[PDB]
Amino acid sequence: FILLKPVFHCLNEILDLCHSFCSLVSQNLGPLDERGAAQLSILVKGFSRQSSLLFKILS
Amino acid sequence: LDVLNKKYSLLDHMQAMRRYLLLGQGDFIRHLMDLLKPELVRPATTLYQHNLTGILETAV
Amino acid sequence: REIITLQLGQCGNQIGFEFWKQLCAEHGISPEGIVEEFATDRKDVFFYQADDEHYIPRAVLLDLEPRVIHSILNSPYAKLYNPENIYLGNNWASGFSQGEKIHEDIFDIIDREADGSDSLEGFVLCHSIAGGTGSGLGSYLLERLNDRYPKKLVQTYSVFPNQDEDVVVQPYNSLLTLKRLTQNADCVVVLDNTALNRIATDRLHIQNPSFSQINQLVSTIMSASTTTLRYPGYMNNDLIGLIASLIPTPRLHFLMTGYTPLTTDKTTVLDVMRRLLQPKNVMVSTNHCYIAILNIIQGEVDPTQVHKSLQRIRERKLANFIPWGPASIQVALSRKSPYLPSAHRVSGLMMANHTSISSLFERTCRQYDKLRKREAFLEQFRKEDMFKDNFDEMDTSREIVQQLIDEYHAATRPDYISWG
Amino acid sequence: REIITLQLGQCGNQIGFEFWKQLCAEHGISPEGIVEEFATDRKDVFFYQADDEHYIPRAVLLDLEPRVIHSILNSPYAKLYNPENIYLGNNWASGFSQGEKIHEDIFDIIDREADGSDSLEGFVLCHSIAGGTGSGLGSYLLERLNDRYPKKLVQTYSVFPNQDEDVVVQPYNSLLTLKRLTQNADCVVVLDNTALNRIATDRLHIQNPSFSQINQLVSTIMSASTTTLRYPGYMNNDLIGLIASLIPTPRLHFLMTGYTPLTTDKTTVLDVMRRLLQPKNVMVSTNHCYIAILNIIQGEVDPTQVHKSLQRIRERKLANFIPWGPASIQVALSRKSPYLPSAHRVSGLMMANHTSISSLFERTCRQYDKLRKREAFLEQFRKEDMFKDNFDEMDTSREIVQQLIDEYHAATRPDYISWG
Repeated sequence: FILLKPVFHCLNEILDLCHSFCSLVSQNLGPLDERGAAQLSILVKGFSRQSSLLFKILS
Repeated sequence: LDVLNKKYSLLDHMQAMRRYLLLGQGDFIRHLMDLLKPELVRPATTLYQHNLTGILETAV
Repeated sequence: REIITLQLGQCGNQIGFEFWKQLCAEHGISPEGIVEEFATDRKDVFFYQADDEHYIPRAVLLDLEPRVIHSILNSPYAKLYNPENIYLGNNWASGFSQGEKIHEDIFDIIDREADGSDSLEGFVLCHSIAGGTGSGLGSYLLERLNDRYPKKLVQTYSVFPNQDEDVVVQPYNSLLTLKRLTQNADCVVVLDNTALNRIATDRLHIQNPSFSQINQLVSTIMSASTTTLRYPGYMNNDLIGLIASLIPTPRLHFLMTGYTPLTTDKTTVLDVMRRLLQPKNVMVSTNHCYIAILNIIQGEVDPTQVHKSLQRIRERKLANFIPWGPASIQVALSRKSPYLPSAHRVSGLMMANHTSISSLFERTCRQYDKLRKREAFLEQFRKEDMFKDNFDEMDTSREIVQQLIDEYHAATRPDYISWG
Repeated sequence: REIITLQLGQCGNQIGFEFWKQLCAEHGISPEGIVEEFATDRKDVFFYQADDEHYIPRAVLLDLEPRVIHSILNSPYAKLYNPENIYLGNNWASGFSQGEKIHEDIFDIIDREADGSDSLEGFVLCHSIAGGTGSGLGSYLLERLNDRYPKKLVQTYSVFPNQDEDVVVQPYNSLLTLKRLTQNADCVVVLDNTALNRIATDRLHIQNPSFSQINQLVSTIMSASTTTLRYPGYMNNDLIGLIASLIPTPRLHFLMTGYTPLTTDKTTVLDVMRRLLQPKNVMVSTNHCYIAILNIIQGEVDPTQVHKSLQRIRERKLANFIPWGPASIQVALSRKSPYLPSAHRVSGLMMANHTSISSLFERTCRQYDKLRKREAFLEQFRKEDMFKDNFDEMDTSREIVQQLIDEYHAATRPDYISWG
């Protein structure tokens, strides 16, 4: 799916979301809020949003 | 006729359009319908081809 | 799906071994168990199938006081079978208590094989009615398996003892086994000793190796009756769809058999069917009428001629029953067996529900009542005392078969909407 | 990267020497250490690599009261290994204090080899649970290495003692070692004595050289479990990526093993996988269900057939867990080993997180509690007094394994969002 498709952009978006997620959890180390909750909430919503996109073609 | 019945199996298609489409096989299709009961009895808006293609592979 | 075979009693283990050798010869295997490279065949219903080219037959080798079973055990076929279920008087209560004490360990063996199996449709019993050591024990284990699996079917292939009476305890044993056969069993294939005896004395003039030829005849029957199950069928290739039509009510579930080649020591379906309605083709010997009739034909056949055939049987009116309800003679077809030469390439079988067997029941009902009036034939030992001190199970048995005779007679009448 | 092997205890040093000889035979070397000119191979992960054609195996030879280790020492392979880490009762506290006094000099030896090494991923312990002289000492040194390197992983290969109980102090020793195994160790490969014993008595009728054959079996397992690390892998060729999926929570980190050839005294991936889900392939003997399952296959294979295979396992539903969460059975592949002939060219292994081991834990939880009620089985000597005067470490151990059993039971339930 390296061929130009909507799925190809979608996987690129998956990767950028994951990369920002790694970037966030790096400095947090152990669970204690450093005001990380806002960005974390955006990310956990984004995962659900993109998870819905694989349900677009479910046949 | 000769190259068609050997190179594309024109006869085997006729063997399998009564056996399979028309339940002339009998066993395999009942076994299919037997696996297909709990899925099909559900309202079909919550079912999709990915489970059927999964249980089809599977008897066959 | 798959069906587990259970064998018990002396005659039952004999015909089971005969049936297994019959199917080893019928299918592409050698007597080592090793699958043969010489081959419509399925061996997955009665033989535990591995990759391993030794398809172990699903037969539970259970018996009481084994004597023929040892001679079965040392055989040039005994490399094909070894499922490890082998275990070590002629009264009903004695055999009943003897099966009663060991039922848990043999049921653990049953549970082992049921755990190894994935699917199950029925348990088929090799059995002899009032066989002495087999009976009592066989009825108790029947009660155990009927109790323990309520979602499953039970079938028996059992011969009814008929020597035209002398066993003084045979009406008691066969009577108690029959009560368990109606209320703890739901599919009964009934056969008579004397009809097969008369057919054997018709074809030959032997009396001594009679059990051998009877084994062969009944083995042909159990192969034919199961052929549509073992060979790839699409119309009642399940037991339940087969005996659905013949059982209109769960008290009346009894079958007699037919078979066209009888005494050989056009061939059209019209002719074999007109043959099969004759009572000399029936293996069980005031008009008593059928309730429902099913038949199977195995051969190399047309379908317009079966239409003319069953039309001919219709206009012949050579099957004159009048039960109460709109049933049929049911024509069904199975594959004729390849891989072995067989005579009578067109061969038919019938299973029906017939009220004539009530007369046979009434024979025992007479005989036991006479012996109950005399009371010297129960033999009255400690096994009989510990089984039932009052022998009120005899009275419960008697009233059960009494209700069965009433159900027979009401079923023959055009009113079976009328209950007692 | 590279992983340093540590070996301790009598059984542990035995299987370590067996593993090293297994890899000398597996790779292109001679028993002098001299590299062979006869050769997918890497020898850089477990052997200190020089130019010098003597690749010194990275094994720390530490032990308490050595007796088998001397017989290991004089060997026709002892020219291949000499890393100079050799050092000279059967209770937990005695061995614990004995390791406690000498921990600094042996840790200086560890620091020497860690200084010589450039990269490090883990420390793998050859260990025996409640092995007497090995236990106590092994738990203390485990605590030291776990304290001293917090950025590194710790794995153990240890056998759980199961002789179906008679050692009166074995629940205490194995219990205390288990508490250190959960809270000072993070990767535990669990194996049972009795399952390997039953497999060995299945293939042969021996009882005396049992440790030899058990050594061979477990050696095959530790080679297979590390093959994707030693042979050039690209999918979890690190330990952490391997056991990431099987550890959902850092309290539940326990693995049982599987292996398809068991008793030998199509071959498709469908068939070896359907084999491997059977509990007779598992080396550890109310339904307890898996949390997550990983498997590796080594052979000469397709990829459409593994798609059909794991699809078949799916439609079979022969792995019926229901933990709480959307995990998988994880199929992974490693290189089948060249340079030596091996039977079963298609060979599979599985590591999963299973709650059945809680039952085994509860056995000890029963046994120790009974002995704690009797109090004649702690043996109560000066080592036990100086280790803990109140024996409140026993209570801390008990409440830790108690919380572990609660974590097991909550993990099996569809609610593990519900904490205690």
